[PDB]
Amino acid sequence: VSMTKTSVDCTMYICGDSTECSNLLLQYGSFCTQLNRALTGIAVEQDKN
Amino acid sequence: ILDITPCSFGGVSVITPGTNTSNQVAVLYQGVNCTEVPVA
Ligand SMILES: *[C@@H]1O[C@H](CO)[C@@H](O[C@@H]2O[C@H](CO)[C@@H](O)[C@H](O)[C@H]2NC(C)=O)[C@H](O)[C@H]1NC(C)=O
Ligand SMILES: *[C@@H]1O[C@H](CO)[C@@H](O)[C@H](O)[C@H]1NC(C)=O
Repeated sequence: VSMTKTSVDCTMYICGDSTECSNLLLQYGSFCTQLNRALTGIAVEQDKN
Repeated sequence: ILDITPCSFGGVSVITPGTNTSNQVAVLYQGVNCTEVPVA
C-alpha cells in the first residue's frame, strides 16, 4: 500500500558542508528544488495512499 | 581509534494554522534529538 518516505537534500548529497561545491551548484540552480518538489510529492502520497 | 559522526543535520518544516488567521508559527526539526537544540 505504501513505501518508505525518503527525503533527500540534493545540496548536501552532492557535497556535505562544502560551501564551495554548493556555490558551484547554484549555476545549475533549479534542478535541486525540482527534485525536492518531486520527493515531497512521493512522500506526501504515501499518507494519501 | 576515533569514530567520526558527521554533524547533525535535518529538514526544517514550519507549521502554520492560518497564516491568514494568525502570524504565529511552530517548527519541526526533522530527525534530531532535543539535546541538539538548546545545545545548538
Ligand atoms: C536523546 O539523547 C539523550 C542523551 O543525550 C538520551 O538520554 C539517554 O537515555 C538512556 C536510556 O534511558 C540513558 O541510559 C542515558 O543516561 C541518557 N543520557 C543522558 C545524558 O541523560 C535520550 O533518551 C534521547 N532521546 C530520544 C528521544 O532519542
Ligand atoms: C481569511 O480570509 C477571509 C477572506 O477571504 C476572511 O473573511 C477571514 O476572516 C480570514 N481569516 C481570519 C482568521 O481572519
